[PDB]
Amino acid sequence: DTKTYSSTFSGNPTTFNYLLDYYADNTAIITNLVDGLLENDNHGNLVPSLAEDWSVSSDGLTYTYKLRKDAKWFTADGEEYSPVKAQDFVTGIKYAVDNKSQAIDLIQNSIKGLNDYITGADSDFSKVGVKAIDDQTVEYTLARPEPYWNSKTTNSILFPVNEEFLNSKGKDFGTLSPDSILYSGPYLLKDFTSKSSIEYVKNPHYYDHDKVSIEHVKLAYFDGSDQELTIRNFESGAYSIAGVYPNSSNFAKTKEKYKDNIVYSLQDKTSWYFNFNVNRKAYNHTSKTTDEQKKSTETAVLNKNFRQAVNFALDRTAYSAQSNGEEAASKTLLNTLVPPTFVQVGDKTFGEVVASKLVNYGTEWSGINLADAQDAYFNKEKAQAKFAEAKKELTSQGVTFPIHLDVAVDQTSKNAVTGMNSVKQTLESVLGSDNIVIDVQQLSTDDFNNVAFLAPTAADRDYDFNFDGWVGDYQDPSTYLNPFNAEDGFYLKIFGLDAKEDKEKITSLGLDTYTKMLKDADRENKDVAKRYEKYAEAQAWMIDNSLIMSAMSSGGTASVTKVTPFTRGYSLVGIKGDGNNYKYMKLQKDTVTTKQFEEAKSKWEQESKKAIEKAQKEAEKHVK
Ligand SMILES: [Mg+2]
Repeated sequence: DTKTYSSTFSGNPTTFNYLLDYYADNTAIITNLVDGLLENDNHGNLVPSLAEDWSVSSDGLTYTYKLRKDAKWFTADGEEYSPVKAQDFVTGIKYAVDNKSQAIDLIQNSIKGLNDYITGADSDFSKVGVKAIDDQTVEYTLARPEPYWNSKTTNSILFPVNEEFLNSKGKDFGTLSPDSILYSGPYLLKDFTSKSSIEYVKNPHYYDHDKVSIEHVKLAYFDGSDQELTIRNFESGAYSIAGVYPNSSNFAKTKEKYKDNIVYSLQDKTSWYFNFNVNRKAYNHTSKTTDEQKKSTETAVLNKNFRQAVNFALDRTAYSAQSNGEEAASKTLLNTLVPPTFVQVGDKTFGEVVASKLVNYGTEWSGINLADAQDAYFNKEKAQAKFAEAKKELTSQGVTFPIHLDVAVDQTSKNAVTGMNSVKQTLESVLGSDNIVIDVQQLSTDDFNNVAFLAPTAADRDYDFNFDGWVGDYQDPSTYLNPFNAEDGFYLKIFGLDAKEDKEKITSLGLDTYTKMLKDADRENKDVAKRYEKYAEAQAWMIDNSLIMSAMSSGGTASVTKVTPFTRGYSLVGIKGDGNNYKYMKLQKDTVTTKQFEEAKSKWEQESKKAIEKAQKEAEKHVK
């Protein structure tokens, strides 16, 4: 049945409130249920969704969108509720800001007048830069140019909501009940039963129903156990797709029976990295026992040669092999914060341009290759030479060796313990345990969140280094680089740093240089090739200074599938461009072969690079 997608869901959905929530387990559902202004085609271009047309002013400050006449709201049973109107986009922003949406930073500094609204005693919302010119016309006025603004509209904080429905539901809006939202997307939510089932049905009156091929989507809850049985459901025809997991027991027969069908998904939008804490104050989780050890570690992590030595000794493949497969460990490798083909810079990839700038920082970077799916960094001799320089500098400063580094893990993630033990093993093998000792702090999930992700302030980060990630949310290198800026970077805290109190240490680390590189790049909003080259300078600075050490992406997982490759909508950012968007997806009767996938990927790489060209000039025609 090529009209029924049957699979599983393994996360715990918590809310359908697409305006206030941006958690992946929730957006994977509501992207099928609610449309925004734009969506993505299968090549990554922004294309019409609820908006059939759009324009931008010459100064880049005013975006206007024309809603299509048959954009409609439906209740979950499929009955028409009301046409979508431009005021619904005003309602959405006011509601998202008044209730402090998880995604508010996407718009707070972007829409004109919004930051003042969130701080006036009675700041009137009619001063905010979102307006319904008439029923079919929504107009956004921005506080500064944002060449990436349209890509933001694929995030659900920018989706519309009908005010009368919103007001009538009140506290019952956007729960886990299908009737707690209205539907404007390709599907209706026919069922949601917590920890058992999600079912979508194609909306036959959706404006783009003729483009929707999958009529039924059935997802069964997968609780993480008994991995050996979803392949059996693939063979029987009960499932359209089946993951192939190293943590399983039937692997042998699976890999070999499906050796010519196992395909790997594209690397997705989460950039994982290791980072240092260079301003540690919290020592509730340490194997160090003396003030002198803590002083030695604090001085070491401030030494750039020391951080680079760790960087060159961190074997990313061995870490990836523990969580994923050792065969497929290389599929997820990532060497930059900004994925190396995230944008093109003229004839070159972003990663090629970053490499050209990075070589200027030192002979240790000569020949560096930052491409995906290989480890750019690991190099024993480079690590040992860097450490020897660091040890001379640090000994001269009064430090005692070996340097002990604490890293915390959630002990309930088996991939996390085995992964960090691999990092300990490799670092100590390469640099020597008379030089460095990695002390893994196994913690409960609650304690692990308290030392890092949920640490109340920068001063509460309780580790010397950590493994962490960033999800990009708009189509510009700054989405990955801005969080680490020294004026107001949201993620300065992961380094233990606060912009005001640690201004001196921030300057001494060179982060003012990084921050000025980002400002200079953001200034370029007419020539994107020049804009992106300037962001490459900042990415190269970050790599050289090794406060962040890029490691891997998400995605890149093995499966057998009946999904015809490269037909679904696709994007690097937003929620309309991942494997959870069934609208453009097509199913086939026969299992995809590795050979078919290779030919489809080459065809897609040709057509995508070309269509992105035709799409840009296309956007030059929308400048009004
Ligand atoms: Mg039900």
